[PDB]
Amino acid sequence: MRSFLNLNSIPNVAAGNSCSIKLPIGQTYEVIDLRYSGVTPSQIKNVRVELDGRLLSTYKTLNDLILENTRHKRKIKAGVVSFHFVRPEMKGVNVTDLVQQRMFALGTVGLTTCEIKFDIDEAAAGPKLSAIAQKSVGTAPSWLTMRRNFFKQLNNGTTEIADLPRPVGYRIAAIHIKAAGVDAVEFQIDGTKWRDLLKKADNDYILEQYGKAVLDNTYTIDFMLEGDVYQSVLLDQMIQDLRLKIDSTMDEQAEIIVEYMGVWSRNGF
Amino acid sequence: MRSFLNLNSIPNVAAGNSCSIKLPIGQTYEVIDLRYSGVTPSQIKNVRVELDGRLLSTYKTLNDLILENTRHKRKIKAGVVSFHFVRPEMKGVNVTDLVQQRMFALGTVGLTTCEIKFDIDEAAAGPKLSAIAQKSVGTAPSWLTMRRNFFKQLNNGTTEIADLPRPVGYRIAAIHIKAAGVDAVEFQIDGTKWRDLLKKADNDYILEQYGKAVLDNTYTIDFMLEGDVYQSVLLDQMIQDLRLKIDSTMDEQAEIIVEYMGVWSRNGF
Amino acid sequence: MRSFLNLNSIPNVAAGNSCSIKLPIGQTYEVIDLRYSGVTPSQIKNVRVELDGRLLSTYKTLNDLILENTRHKRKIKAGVVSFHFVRPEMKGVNVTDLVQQRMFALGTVGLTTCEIKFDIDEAAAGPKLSAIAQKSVGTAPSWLTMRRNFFKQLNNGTTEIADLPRPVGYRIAAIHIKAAGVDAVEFQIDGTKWRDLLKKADNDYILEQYGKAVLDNTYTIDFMLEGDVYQSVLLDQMIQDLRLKIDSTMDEQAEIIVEYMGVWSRNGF
Amino acid sequence: TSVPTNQSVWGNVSTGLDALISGWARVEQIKAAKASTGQGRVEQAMTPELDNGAAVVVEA
Amino acid sequence: MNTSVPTSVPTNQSVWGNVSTGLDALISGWARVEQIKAAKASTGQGRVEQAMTPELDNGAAVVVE
Amino acid sequence: DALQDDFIAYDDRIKAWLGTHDRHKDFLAEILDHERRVKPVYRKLIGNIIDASTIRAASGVEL
Ligand SMILES: [Ca+2]
Ligand SMILES: [Ca+2]
Ligand SMILES: [Ca+2]
Repeated sequence: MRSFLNLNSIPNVAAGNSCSIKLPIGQTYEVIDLRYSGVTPSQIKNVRVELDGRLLSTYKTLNDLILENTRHKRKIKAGVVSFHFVRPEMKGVNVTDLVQQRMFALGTVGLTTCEIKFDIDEAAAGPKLSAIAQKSVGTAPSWLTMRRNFFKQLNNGTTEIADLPRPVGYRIAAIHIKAAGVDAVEFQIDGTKWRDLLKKADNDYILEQYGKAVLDNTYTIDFMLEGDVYQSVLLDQMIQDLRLKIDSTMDEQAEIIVEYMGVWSRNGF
Repeated sequence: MRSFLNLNSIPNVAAGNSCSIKLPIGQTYEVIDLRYSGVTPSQIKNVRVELDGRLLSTYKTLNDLILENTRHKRKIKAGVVSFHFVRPEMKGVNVTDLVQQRMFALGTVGLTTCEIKFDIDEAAAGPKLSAIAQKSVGTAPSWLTMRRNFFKQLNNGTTEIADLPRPVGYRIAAIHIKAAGVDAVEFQIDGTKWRDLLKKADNDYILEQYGKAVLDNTYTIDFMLEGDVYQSVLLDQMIQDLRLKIDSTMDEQAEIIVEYMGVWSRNGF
Repeated sequence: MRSFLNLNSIPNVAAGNSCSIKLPIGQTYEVIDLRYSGVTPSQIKNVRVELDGRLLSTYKTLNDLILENTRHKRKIKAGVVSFHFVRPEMKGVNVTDLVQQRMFALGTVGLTTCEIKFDIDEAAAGPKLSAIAQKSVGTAPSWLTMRRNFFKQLNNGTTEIADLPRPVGYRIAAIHIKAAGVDAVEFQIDGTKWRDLLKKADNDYILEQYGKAVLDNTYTIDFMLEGDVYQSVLLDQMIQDLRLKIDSTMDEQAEIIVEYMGVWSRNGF
Repeated sequence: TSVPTNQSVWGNVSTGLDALISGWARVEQIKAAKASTGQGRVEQAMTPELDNGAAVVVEA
Repeated sequence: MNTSVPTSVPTNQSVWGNVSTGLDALISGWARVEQIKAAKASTGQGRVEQAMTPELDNGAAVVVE
Repeated sequence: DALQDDFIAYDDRIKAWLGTHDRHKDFLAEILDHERRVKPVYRKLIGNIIDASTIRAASGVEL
C-alpha cells in the first residue's frame, strides 16, 4: 500500500527568495507533485535535487521538468509539475515492468538529508507553492536518474563534443541537445558509430515511433526507446572515446542535457 | 485460443420487464459485450451479477458500468457496454501482466448458476438487448472483483464513514464517493493516515497521472493506480478501524461504491 | 545498445523500375524505416521480403504496410513507412514482454541474402526512396512473421474458404478479409466454432476494445488481441478442417491476408 | 594503490551491472511479499520521516 | 512456452506486544517509580546524574582506513 | 597454455600491469620451430651414394 501525503508547508515562498523542499528521511519517494501559482515554471530557477548535500539532478528552470515529462507523454496539467522518480516507461527484461519502474524511486534510507532546492525569480507575481508526496516503503537511494547540465558552443557547420563526463559504472539513458539550428547528429564510442549521422526529421520519427514527444529546439538521443535499461550507454572504464558530431546551421550556445543513471553513492557522481 | 460466442437470446426483453442473462457453466468468461437499443443505460436498473444465487457485483444502473469502464479509459462505444471481468490495467509484480489481468476472469467451474439479472425501466422506448461472450478455458470462480453499493448521508462540513464491511481475507481495489459537494477526503486504517486530507483537485491530478479518467461528481480513492494488486487494502482480521473522513460543501445523499476483491466462496462475502 | 544506420542508397530509383533493398548480413533488423517521395505507397507494388531468395512476406502495395501499422495503432507519418519486424504489441506469458516482442526481429545470421524487392509504378511522379535501419546484435532468422496473399471469390450470400495453407508447426496470428460487402464471418477448426458468426459491428467492437484500428473494407480476425502469441492458431499436423464462413452482400473477389508465424527454415513455408 | 590495465570481453553483452540489477529485482520481490500480507503493512506503519537521523560510514 | 517463478510466504514476523497488567497494580507501579525519583531527589548525587542527560535530534560519524 | 611460470607470476599480480612484468605478460605466447637435421642429412647421403650417379625415371610403359 502506498501513502499519499500533503508535504509540510514550503518555508518563505516569495519573489526573489531561495526556497527548499526538505523531504523527511525514512521512506521512498516515487513521485512528488509540486503545485504552483502566481509564478511561471520558468520563474522557478536553479532546481537541484540534493541527497546529503550532494547534487543528484539539476534543472535550469522548472520548465525543463515540464518538458522532461512531456517528452515521455506523461500527464501534464497547468498549475502542477511532478517529479517522476519512478520511471513509468520502464520495461523489464528479466524482471517485471513494475520492478524496473519502481527501481528508480527515490529511497531515503541511510540518508541524512533529502532536499529539492530552487530560486524564485524576482519578477514572480505572487508565488504560491505546495507539494504532495506519493511514497512507499523505505529503500536506499540505490539506482537513480541523475540529470546533468552542460553548456557548449555550436558553430555553423560541424561541432564535436567528446568531453562529456564518463563516470565509471554509470549509464546514459539519453542526451538532449538544446539548440535551434541542429540539422543532424552522429553518436559514436571508440570509433563505432552507434548512431549514424541521422537527420533531425529521421531521428524525430524514430522518437515518435516509440511513443515519445519531440521537444522544440531539441535533438534527443534516446538510448532507452524500448524502455530497456540495458540498451542505455554503459560507461565502461575501457572506453577511450565518447563523441558527438553535431551538424548545425547556426552559431549558438547549446544546453546539453545528459540523463545519467547509476547506484547512488555517498562518494559517487 | 479464445472463443467468441453469440450468447443465446435474452428472454422477454420488454419495458418494465425483469430479464436475466443466464450464462452456461463450464468455461471462463473474460468479457461480456452487451448490445442495447431502444433503451438507455440508465433505464437498465438493478444490474446484479450472481454466482449460485449469491450476489457478486451490483450496479444501480447500466450507466455505472459505462462509467466504470470510462474511468480506466477503456474503449467506449454507443449502443454497447462490456463487462470486463479480466482487468486489462493489471500489472504483474512476481508474475506476468497477462496472468495478473486474466486472474480476474469469471471462471464458472464448480458453479450451479451464473446470472446477470437486471430490470428494464417502464419508460423504455423499445428495448433490444443481445450479448456476446469472449471466453477461455474453464476455471473456478476464484479471484473476482466484487462491486458493492452503499448509501450514506454527507453533511456540509465533515462526515466520517467507518462502518464499511471488512470481509476477512478480502481486499479493496478502490472506493468511489458519488456526491456533488465533496471538497477533500482522508483515508486511514488504525489511526494511520494512508491518504492525507487530499483536495479534490490534487486527488484528481494523481488519478489522471495514472491514465485514469475523473468521473463527474465522484471522489475516487484508487488503491491500484499502478495496476499492482498488492497495493490494494488488505482487510486483515486484526484491523480495528477503517475510516473515511469526507469534507463536503453540500448536504446530500452519497452513493459509496466499494470495489472489493477476493477468492469467491459459495458461503463468503 | 542498438545501432541506427542510414542504409546504403537504393539503386536505380525511377518510375517503372524494379528496385531492391539489399540488407547486409550479420546483424538483426528490428525495424526498417523507408522514406518515400514523388510516389504514392500504392505506386510501390509487389513488395516482397526475401530470405535467401525465398519469400517471407508479401504486400500487393506499400499501402498495405501502412494499413498493417495503422491497425495496431503504430505511429504513422506521411513520407515514411516502417517495417516492424519486432512486434511492439507482444505480451509475455512466461517471459518478459520485451522478449516476446524482440523474438520477431529479423535476424540474418546464417543467411546468404536478405532483400526487400518492389516495383515502382510507371505513373510515379519522381520517385525518391531511402532507408534507415534500427539494428541489434545478430541472431538467426528464427521466429518471423510471414504475411501471405490469397485471392478468393465471395458471393452474395454465404461463401466458405477452407483451402488456406496449413504449414505444420506454424501459427496464424490473424486473417484479414479485404472485401466491401462482408456482413459477418465465422471461423472453425474441426467443426469447433472458435468464432461464432459474428456481425461486422460486433467483431469491429472487440477489435477496437483491444486498442486496434478497424480498416476500411476489411474484416479482421485477430487471434492475438491480448498480445499473447499462444492465443494464435497453432497449425496442428492433426487439424482436419480449417474453415471460414463468410456472409457477404456483394459478389466480388476478396483478398485474404493471412499472417503466419514460425521459425524460418531454408526449406520451409 | 590498485588499478586495472588491458582486458577482453564479449560484445554488447550484459556485465556485472546486470548482476546488481537482479538484486534490485530481488528486493522488489521482497517488497511484494510484504505487500501480500497485512502483517507486512503493519510493519511499515512504524515509519516516521523527519529531518534528522543517525549516519555511519567507514571502511573495514 | 514460459516457466513461472515462485510466489511464496517469506520471513515476516508479526510481534504483537500483548501488554496485560492490573490497573491497580500499575497505579502502585507508577507510585513506586515516584518513590525512586524521590530517592534521587533527596541526594545531591541524584541531581548531578540528571545534569549529564540532554536531548538532541540525531548523530553522525565518518572515517576511512 | 601460457605455462606455469608465466601463470604463477601473472596470477600473483591480481590486478594492474606496469613495467617489464606487464609488457612481457601482455605480449606472451607459445612457440614452434623449424630447422635442418635428419631429413636433409639423409637426402645428402642419397646424393653422395649416387655419385657419379645413375639414371632412374618413370613415365613410359604400356599405358
Ligand atoms: Ca532507486
Ligand atoms: Ca477469477
Ligand atoms: Ca526472429
